[PDB]
Amino acid sequence: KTYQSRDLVLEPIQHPKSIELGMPEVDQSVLAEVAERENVIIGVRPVDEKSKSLIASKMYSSKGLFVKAKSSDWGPMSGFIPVDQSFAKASARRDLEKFNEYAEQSILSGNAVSANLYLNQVRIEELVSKYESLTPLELDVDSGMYKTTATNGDQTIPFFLNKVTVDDKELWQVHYLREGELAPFKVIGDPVSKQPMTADYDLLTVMYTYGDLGPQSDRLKELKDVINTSLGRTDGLEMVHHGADDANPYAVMADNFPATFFVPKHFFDDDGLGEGKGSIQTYFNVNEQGAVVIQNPQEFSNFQQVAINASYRASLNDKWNSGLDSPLFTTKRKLSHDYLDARDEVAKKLGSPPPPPGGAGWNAYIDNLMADGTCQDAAIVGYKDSPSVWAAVPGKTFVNITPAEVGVLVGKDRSSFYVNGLTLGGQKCSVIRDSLLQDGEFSMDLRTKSTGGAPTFNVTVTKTDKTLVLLMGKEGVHGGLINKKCYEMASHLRRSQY
Amino acid sequence: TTALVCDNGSGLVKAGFAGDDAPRAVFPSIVGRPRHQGVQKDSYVGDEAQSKRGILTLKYPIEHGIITNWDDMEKIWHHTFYNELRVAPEEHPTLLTEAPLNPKANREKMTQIMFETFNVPAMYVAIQAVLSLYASGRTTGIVLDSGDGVTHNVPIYEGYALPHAIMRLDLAGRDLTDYLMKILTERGYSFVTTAEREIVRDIKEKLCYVALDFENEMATAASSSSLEKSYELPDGQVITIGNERFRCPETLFQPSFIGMESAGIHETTYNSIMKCDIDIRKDLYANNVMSGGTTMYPGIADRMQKEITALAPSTMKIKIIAPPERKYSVWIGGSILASLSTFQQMWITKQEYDEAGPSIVHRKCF
Ligand SMILES: Nc1ncnc2c1ncn2[C@@H]1O[C@H](COP(=O)(O)OP(=O)(O)O)[C@@H](O)[C@H]1O
Ligand SMILES: [Mg+2]
Repeated sequence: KTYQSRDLVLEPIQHPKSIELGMPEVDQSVLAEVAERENVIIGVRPVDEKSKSLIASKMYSSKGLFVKAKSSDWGPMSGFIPVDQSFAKASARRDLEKFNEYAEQSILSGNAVSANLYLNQVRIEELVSKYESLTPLELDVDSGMYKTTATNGDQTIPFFLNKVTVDDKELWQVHYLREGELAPFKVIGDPVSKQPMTADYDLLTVMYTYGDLGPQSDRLKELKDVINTSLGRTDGLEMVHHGADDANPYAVMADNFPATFFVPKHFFDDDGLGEGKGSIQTYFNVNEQGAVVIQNPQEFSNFQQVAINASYRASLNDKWNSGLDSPLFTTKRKLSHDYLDARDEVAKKLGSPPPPPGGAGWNAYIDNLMADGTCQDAAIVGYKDSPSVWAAVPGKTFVNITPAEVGVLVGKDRSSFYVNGLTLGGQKCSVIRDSLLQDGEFSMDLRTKSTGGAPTFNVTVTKTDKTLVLLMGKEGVHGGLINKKCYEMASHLRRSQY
Repeated sequence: TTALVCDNGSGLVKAGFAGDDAPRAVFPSIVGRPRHQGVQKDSYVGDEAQSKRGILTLKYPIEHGIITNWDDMEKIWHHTFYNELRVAPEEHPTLLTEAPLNPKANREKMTQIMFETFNVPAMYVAIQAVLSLYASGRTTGIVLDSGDGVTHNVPIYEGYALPHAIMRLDLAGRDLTDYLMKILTERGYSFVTTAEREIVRDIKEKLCYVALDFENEMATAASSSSLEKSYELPDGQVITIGNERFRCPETLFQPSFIGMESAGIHETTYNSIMKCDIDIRKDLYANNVMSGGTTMYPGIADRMQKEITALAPSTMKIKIIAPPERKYSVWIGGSILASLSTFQQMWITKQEYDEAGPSIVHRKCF
């Protein structure tokens, strides 16, 4: 079954394919459980596929704030941020002075340390055999280390790896030729744990239920602590960091997609997207671990609309760079469907007599009231002595008003008409406001009562010294407009002693 | 041009732009002025006033839904326009909300301030409950609006509140927070200060719920720990919240919990329906809409369904609607109304105000 809500159409995924993600699957399951326990939607930016084993080792720290030095995508330092930025990706290598200064200033400001780089056996096997990023290790008998070169970046630079034991673990320390001499290779490390920084779990967005939106970022700080607590890494080796760096003037699909979203479990139920609307995994690619994989801006827009429709929203107190491109990303484009549908329903649901002054002709007064096209009926009724209709619109309701009906409108009792209304020309009406005894108003506002879906209309009655001025709006005409018109006519009549 | 929508809440101001599905600004309806009148800023609004409470005398100019101090209210509106929304009021038609049964002198003063102080090109005053009904996609029904300082039952016929049938209950969220502080203090803890009131408000909003059968739930709480929840206080200590989870919102149904001799929200709902025409009562019973922050408790719609069913004729079709966004439905309903083409006909223009004066609000807004 196809999903449809207003202009949102989601076709069912026929034969879903597995999507490679950089975040270890063990951590995807942790985040899926956090989204359920905390009743929130969490989105995490892609983690580079090649950094998976570094994160899975749980040996390293992760990229904190105020680190503008670039990571490397080659050699034994792949996945790490080298202190010497000539070892970083191509963009840093062509801007050495700028990036070397960022690396040194991160250390000088206490936001990083210069750390040694140790790799585990899994990593040496990945770089040599899985990715073929390094040439096979060759023992250099004079140093006791293994020489290798990169198969990308600068292929003329030899690297030297040494078998070392660091806290009962058999690791490989990376060395290089610094000014022609063997030296330990340095990477940017966390200032508290002193461990090298890998990529972190950078939050793309967090969407909360209403019972978490408002004045009382504290909530996001609390959620980040729950995430790090559930990830269970050693203190100092956190994958999620408090705060966030600038939005940056950059783009590239690999930076924001494929994003991993984690949602409360009710989304996976057969009534996940509504009542008989289907499960979220029918329309979005969800893996075995509960990760909802968002691969492009159109899918991100569709997922965000589904979340907003389910009453999960990004907080006002939080700052996000949620967008990248623009397939309907503005506030007007992402309005909740409950808001738009209610607006549509409300718009639909809302729709012998004495001689008059200036000569003669009470019909002219009715013509005046009827001129602007807002009213369907109008009347001037004498209420003193024997009540009678002085003038009214022919073939409508007010023309048939009786003395008994006038008696109810002007009567001493101001509460019996609240039992079940009153009538005007036989038409049943409910009393909305009784200001008949309020100085400067002397009016009553009513609304007709009808059956099934037949339209109902607002009515105002204003009392002068000798008359009642009555007006009935057309369908959709607001009671305030009719009351104002009736008041103005009554004021004119009062000025002429009527 | 975009219309502005300002919901003048007894506890919180919710403000923003018509056409948006959420307010941009939510802040306390508080004004602080220096305690010493002798020699940075002559006044503070919202969170800033609360933080400088040691320096200022704090006033709540809309404490029970009705504005009582116009000088403080003008500071709140000035703060809303210039500091929160960052707009020039003279460029925007402005929809203001008002409490049910707002006195005539008050809505005239609100109209005079918008036109003479802020120079808005147009304005309208709508009853808060009516806007919540519109946010639920309805024009007829009965709204139970429970906010910070006041609760009302407001029956509405085709967009028009019926004032003869409105019921007011002088208890809402503020009273529930104070009651929770009192019953936790009864256990030997101490929750009395402003900072402690914020802890207890957080406990209330996170852990409280409405029991389906209060006496049965009390018996369950005294026989087992199944309903207990643990809460970590700012100092690191842990407090167990047990029967207080449901005794706190029980006050809405039993106001005698706080020494009030008023009927409960289910009884005032019935009373309000019965004050309306016989012909509308079935429509009100089938359209009970809950709104306001104090209707957020889990279990409240099921409890209202049970209570109203026990009161009404057994054949009566009863329905309770409690939207997920009910904490902001008054604002949302205002955004809906002010974004419709029909609203251009409803607003009071500066030309109409110059002709008729403040009493134009009686004629145009109801
Ligand atoms: N999740 C919740 N559970 C219980 N009470 C809540 C919840 N969220 C907000 N409240 C309470 O609702 C009140 C604010 O509601 P609101 O409708 O904005 O009031 P007002 O319009 O009178 O300013 C406060 O007392 C607040 O503690
Ligand atoms: Mg309110």
